[PDB]
Amino acid sequence: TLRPYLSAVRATLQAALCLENFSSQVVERHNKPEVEVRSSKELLLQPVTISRNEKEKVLIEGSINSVRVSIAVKQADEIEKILCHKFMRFMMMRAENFFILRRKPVEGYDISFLITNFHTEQMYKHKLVDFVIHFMEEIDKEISEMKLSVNARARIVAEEFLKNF
Amino acid sequence: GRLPACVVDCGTGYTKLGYAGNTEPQFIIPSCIAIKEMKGVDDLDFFIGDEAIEKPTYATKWPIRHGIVEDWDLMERFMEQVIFKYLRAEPEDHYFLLTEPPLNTPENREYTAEIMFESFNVPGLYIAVQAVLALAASWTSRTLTGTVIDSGDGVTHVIPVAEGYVIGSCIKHIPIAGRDITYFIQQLLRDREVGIPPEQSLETAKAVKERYSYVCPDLVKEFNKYDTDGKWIKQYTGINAKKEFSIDVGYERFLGPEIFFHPEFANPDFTQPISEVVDEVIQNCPIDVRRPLYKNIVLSGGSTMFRDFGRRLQRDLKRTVDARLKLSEELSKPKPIDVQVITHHMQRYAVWFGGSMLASTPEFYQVCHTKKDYEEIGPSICRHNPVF
Amino acid sequence: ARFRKVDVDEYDENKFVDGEVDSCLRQGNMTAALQAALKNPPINTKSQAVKDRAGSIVLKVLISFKANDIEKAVQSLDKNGVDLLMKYIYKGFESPSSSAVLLQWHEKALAAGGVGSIVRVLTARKTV
Amino acid sequence: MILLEVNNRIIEETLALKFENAAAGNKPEAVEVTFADFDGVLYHISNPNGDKTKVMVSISLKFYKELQAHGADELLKRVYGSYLVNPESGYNVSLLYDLENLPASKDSIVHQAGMLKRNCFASVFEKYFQFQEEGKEGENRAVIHYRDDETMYVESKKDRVTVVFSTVFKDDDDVVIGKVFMQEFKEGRRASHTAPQVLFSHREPPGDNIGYITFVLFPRHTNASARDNTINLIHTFRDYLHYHIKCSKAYIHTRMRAKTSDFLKVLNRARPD
Amino acid sequence: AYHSFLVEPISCHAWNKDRTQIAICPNNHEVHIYEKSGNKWVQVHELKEHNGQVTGVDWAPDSNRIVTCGTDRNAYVWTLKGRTWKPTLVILRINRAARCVRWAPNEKKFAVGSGSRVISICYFEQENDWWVCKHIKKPIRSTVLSLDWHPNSVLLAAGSCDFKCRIFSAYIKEVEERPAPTPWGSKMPFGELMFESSSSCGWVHGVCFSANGSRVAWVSHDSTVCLADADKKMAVATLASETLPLLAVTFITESSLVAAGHDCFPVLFTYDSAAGKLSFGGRLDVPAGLDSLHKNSVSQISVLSGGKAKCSQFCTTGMDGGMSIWDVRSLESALKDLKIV
Amino acid sequence: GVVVDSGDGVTHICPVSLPHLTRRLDIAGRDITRYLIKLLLLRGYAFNHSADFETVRMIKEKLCYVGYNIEQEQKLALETTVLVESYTLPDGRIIKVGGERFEAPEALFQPHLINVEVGVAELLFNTIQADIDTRSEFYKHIVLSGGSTMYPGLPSRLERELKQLYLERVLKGDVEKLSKFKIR
Amino acid sequence: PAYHSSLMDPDTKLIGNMALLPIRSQFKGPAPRETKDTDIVDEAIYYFKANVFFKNYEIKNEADRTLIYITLYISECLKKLQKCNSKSQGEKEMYTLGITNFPIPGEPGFPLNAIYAKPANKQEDEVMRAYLQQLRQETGLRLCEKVFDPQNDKPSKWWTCFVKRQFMNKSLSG
Ligand SMILES: Nc1ncnc2c1ncn2[C@@H]1O[C@H](COP(=O)(O)OP(=O)(O)O)[C@@H](O)[C@H]1O
Ligand SMILES: Nc1ncnc2c1ncn2[C@@H]1O[C@H](COP(=O)(O)OP(=O)(O)O)[C@@H](O)[C@H]1O
Ligand SMILES: [Ca+2]
Repeated sequence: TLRPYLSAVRATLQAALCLENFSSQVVERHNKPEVEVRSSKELLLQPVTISRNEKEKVLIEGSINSVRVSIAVKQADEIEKILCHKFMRFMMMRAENFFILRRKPVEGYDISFLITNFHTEQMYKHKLVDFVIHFMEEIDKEISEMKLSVNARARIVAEEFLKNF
Repeated sequence: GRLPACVVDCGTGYTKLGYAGNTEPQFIIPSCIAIKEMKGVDDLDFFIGDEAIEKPTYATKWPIRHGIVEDWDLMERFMEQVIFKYLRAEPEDHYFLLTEPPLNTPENREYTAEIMFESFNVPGLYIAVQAVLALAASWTSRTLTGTVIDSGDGVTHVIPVAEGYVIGSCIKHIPIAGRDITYFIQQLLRDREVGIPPEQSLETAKAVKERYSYVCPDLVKEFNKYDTDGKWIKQYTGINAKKEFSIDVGYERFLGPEIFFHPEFANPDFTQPISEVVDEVIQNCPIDVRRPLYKNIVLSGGSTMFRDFGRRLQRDLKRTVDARLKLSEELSKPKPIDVQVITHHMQRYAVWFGGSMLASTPEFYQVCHTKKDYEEIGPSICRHNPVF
Repeated sequence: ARFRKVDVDEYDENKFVDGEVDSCLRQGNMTAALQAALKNPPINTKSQAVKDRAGSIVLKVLISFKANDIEKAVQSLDKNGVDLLMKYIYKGFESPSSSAVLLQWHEKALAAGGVGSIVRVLTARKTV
Repeated sequence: MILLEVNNRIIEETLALKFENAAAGNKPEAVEVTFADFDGVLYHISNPNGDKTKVMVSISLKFYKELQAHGADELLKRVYGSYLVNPESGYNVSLLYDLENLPASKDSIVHQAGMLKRNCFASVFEKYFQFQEEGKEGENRAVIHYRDDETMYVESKKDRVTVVFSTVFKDDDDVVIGKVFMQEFKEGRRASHTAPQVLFSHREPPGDNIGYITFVLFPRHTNASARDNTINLIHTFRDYLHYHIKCSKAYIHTRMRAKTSDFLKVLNRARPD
Repeated sequence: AYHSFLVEPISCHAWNKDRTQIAICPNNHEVHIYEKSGNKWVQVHELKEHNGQVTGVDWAPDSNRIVTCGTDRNAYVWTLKGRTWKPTLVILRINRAARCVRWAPNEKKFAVGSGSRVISICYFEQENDWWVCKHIKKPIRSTVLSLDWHPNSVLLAAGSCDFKCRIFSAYIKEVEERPAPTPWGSKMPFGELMFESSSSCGWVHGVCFSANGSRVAWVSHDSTVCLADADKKMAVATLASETLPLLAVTFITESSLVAAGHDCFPVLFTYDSAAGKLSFGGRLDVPAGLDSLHKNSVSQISVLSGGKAKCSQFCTTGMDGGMSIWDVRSLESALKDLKIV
Repeated sequence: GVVVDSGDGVTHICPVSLPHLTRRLDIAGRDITRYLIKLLLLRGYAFNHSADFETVRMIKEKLCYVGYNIEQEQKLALETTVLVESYTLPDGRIIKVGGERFEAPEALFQPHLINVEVGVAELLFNTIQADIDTRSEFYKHIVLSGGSTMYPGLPSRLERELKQLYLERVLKGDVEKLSKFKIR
Repeated sequence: PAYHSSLMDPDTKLIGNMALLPIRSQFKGPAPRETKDTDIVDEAIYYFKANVFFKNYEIKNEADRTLIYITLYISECLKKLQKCNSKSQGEKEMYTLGITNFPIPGEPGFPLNAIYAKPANKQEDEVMRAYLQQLRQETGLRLCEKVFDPQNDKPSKWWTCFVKRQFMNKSLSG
């Protein structure tokens, strides 16, 4: 059920990343990501969701010049839950070097993206659609690696101590 | 609290660490970590300080490059042992005072905080600017305004400080530091003394630099004293790693620190005499702050320790500055300028000393960003650290 | 502050303002059930009630489907049909319980209706 | 470094420098050092009355009366002897070395000085290991508050000795990484059957952030020949655990630093250049 | 035939009468004019004046005049005086960025659409020696994205973000006179709403009038192309695409449209006058990880020669900073299945 | 008509002229640059108020602007990194500026921010509110003058502020519509 | 900084642009006799150890040009001296070395022709030539009672250490 989901997510990130520059209609000489300020109802598309199951899903919000993407990551148990939360927080702090990350997640999600017309301008939008998918994949992996890395040391550290008594 | 804060000055060649209130550091170790070169617990397999310098089965790394942290995975582990192996402090029980190099970015301060609050759970943190601490350390000889000539092993800085804050736009780097004075004395020796174990060339050199070198007022008159009353030539003896080799120590004694004033001697691309560099920096600062900056030229660093270093520097800076005032009067009556170079006992570790003194006061706990604030506002709070 | 807590923009005049299935189904004639459900969609009703009511009937038919029977069905609908379907598929995605089969229906409709069947879901002002 | 050391490096290097210069017949340096150790331990080395020929080492443990109701003084006296002196105001134990009166091998007293804190704890264990070695049962359980909000309970029985730690994990996440290490301890015997038995219990004794750890020591651990070592480990455990939980997160970082890095390479390959 | 001027978007473009020079805004506040020397392109000019990003460029063929509008809310009519162009400020009387501008075929006026939800019709008065403008507001409720003049220089089709395509009357009596009746209507006072589409979805990114102006077509974000016939009662023929939105469109014959956009390649659409139905017979670009000539969204398209009745060549500029020249005939060969009309 | 003129030293508001109704604001060009420096500090950038003034002023002039709805602008800076712009200092170093691009100029509407005791918005309102035969003509003839008025979005801000003030101190309910006035 | 010559009188004669200064010498040459106890060869040899480390030398007097010449020549001597076994052996090699024909201002092989004026006519050339050979011998000799220790066969290591260093990075053998 993984590839089916990532296929349905990809195609929606395809339709959604069709942006263009757009000067503010509300404010003089201003320019803002419409999906964020929502000050002009007609410029906002229909929010849509693509869910894999009752837990993992994605929210794609589009506007004439910006797309906001919110991923709900898989957290099988407590250990993954905190590892995930510590990993997303970690990247969000670096959102400035990540240029397409939202400093905070949309309430209800684990991570969020803010892709503006400027990004799709200086980055092959198809390659960006690949990133979001590449991303969703890699986080589930890295979380699994961290998980095993914790246990891998919990064992050595528990044997190292008991072997000495 | 009943427990003192932790104070850490991570220099590029030496890290001064200890508890606050103490006049001296509890440890001063080479800023290096040795590693294997990860599954299980390989990350925990490392050593630091001298222990890490020559581990047969390990590679020596130096995280702190040019004063700025180049490797954050390494700089974090170094902290792991600094805390659990040397200070033996439970980081969750002590506030920590870390130093930072001038021009260190805000992002970096956030990385440092991330490490301290996320990995070790410290209750409070304060990232102090080295130059300022160096100034407060001088109160030992008050104000936070003055010129701070800092020199260690990597390179030297001339940092103008106005009321607790550095004048970023007016700093200047000088391509001469401890490391250079050693390489120079090393050549001097290679061309005159025989019997010095190639693989112990630098070893010997550094020994002479700290043990015998000093700064003289005039070269010819110095060169003369030696050639005359050759009660100036000292002998040094070490062990060939196992027979003994003996050498005479001469000219290098005053020729080493000399390169600071006459850079062109060792360095081909730099020539400005430190005395001038200070002059230039103060000149580039606000007309209204210069005199003050001139009255409080403070030294800080293992490479300022040399005998008379402050006397020669001050003398040279007066000649430069006075001569300048002469041309004006001539050209046309400017009140003379008081150039004073302050030197105290706490100089070798001036920065850590200040951090140690300052972290014992109560106002320290008031300016520290607390863990709670870290959690409720985010790592940004560590971008600015109230000077006091 | 006070006088600022009021949103003058809200009042700015230059703003913008806009059984049968159970039969064929309970008889195994799946395809007919589909089209049957895709009929007169509540596209214009104010009540979420009825809107949600419809997608349920529609949803109830996508579940009652046999993996291999999907494509055939999809390909029996005109383009405007794949489109309304596609809108319903996304409706489904907002009620996990099914989400594995909708990922299939999706995949079929995407092959028939094209990525623009989606574009049209995103841009619809009057929707299911 | 996987196991935490037991000796305190500052006491050892401070004292070592003093003794060296003493033996070299050099004029003594005044000394004044305030430092800490784990579990809110506060030390103070100094020259009593400004007498530079005298170096005092003092340790202050908020939970000292407790260790004192369990053999503390008697043990300390046996260990240090004449070095022991009346505790300096604000401290519980004080060692005093006379720079003009050290032994031929300064390394035995130095090592022991470096273990002042370990030696303050030792007696509570030696006491009970002795209860089991003699059969004395029904003896009251020792209660040490080695921390403001953490406690250690010692008990002896017919065949074993049990130590329980009531430790706390401030960070809600640390409780989770903790549970991992703990589970692996509970299973340590699948690799050393003669090793001590470890039991765990969360939020509940045998708060969401309180956990109970239990080590069961059989005669092969608490006997005269193993006694000392067993103590070096057991009394440091609580800091061992918390040390590895933190180091653990430090590893999770280098991982995230590496991952994040990679992501930013992919994203910049998206650039038309 | 592709050429890259820069890797950053080419907001807009215009060609002189001979198709000898081209005016482009490189995602800049400026307008660089280029020209061909043998087979290379040389920057022969630079128009620095706007203080925002130039959103539209139009070049009056005969009176060799260039007009530009920007986000600085301004608009300048550029005149050639020897070896340099001179910018003349035109007041649009708006408080939002301008978005597009086009000279009427008679070159006596020019229209500017903007974020002020209004079109500004401008013409020069040789009595007061300056440019004045009149607005067309109702019923526009949002930003005006695109414009195209009818061959009569009165009717103007306008596309905007309120999801509509409209044809207004931009009749100025002080610069032209009573437009002969059209199939679009008889009464044509200033600003008169002659036609408005009925769709409520997708921003009309592009609009276009047929060679004779009896048909107007538009491409929307709801990923569809449309055409209305003044001869068939303004009967609109829609066609839904299975691909991404089209941003630009133009007729190349009376019954054919050529459009491009977010898919990054030009497609062909034909109109069945009889059946009153549109048909996609497109994709003219038959072969970064793209198989199209442009590596990003194509935002503009223009007829290079042949007019809109029998176009022989057309141009495309997009967000990849590239401009393309297409030979209608060279495409008909390379594709033995292609239609056209 | 009324003339709002904010330069480097002080900001004026002049009905037209009539000395009696004129008013001056103690916050203009330098005040903002100054406030900017203070902000770039809590950010981690140490700019000496004397030595780097000229520099920071160029920053202000290039990246600073007037937020329309501050609540809106604050969320942007806190939740996303779209406001962030890089600025290169003379010594080569590069710094980043975001939320402070609009916080600095905000002082014109909120003087207390820079510890000055109503804000050019409320000042303009009052100036006019206090001839009735000339009010409507003023409101529809406000002209900005000065270097410190070239902030992107400034006009829009005034208009929103005045509208908020008009609805509260002249009415209470919604009868705005006819409340016409363009600050062109 | 670098040490300058203070033997420049208002009445001093110049062979070229160098300063034709008096010297305590018995060797023959255009060298004016000297009354004062310190001659230019003195000054050169006094400041040599401090000047050789310099890379930049500002010329203030034509006297400096003479100082510089001697200073650079000393380096050429030490090259020789280094490799000999007795004060006497040294004095020999020095007459010889001071006799060899080194390049003068204006010739390829002479460093600093950008700071040394060339002899304007054949006479000057012959005069400058003899002066520059005079200096060379008065220095080379006078330089032997310095380099050797009262314990002969000893080229004082405190003089043989500058053999690899070049004043202003210039060599007369360059
Ligand atoms: N007595 C001394 N005289 C001159 N240099 C010294 C002396 N003692 C130490 N040094 C030099 O000081 C430098 C280290 O000083 P330090 O303040 O630690 O600099 P840093 O913090 O960058 O490592 C080394 O070059 C060391 O050789
Ligand atoms: N584009 C701009 N946006 C905001 N402030 C600006 C801008 N340009 C200039 N300023 C500021 O406006 C002031 C200069 O305006 P000016 O009319 O010259 O004042 P004055 O006549 O008193 O010198 C300075 O504070 C300058 O930094
Ligand atoms: Ca330092």
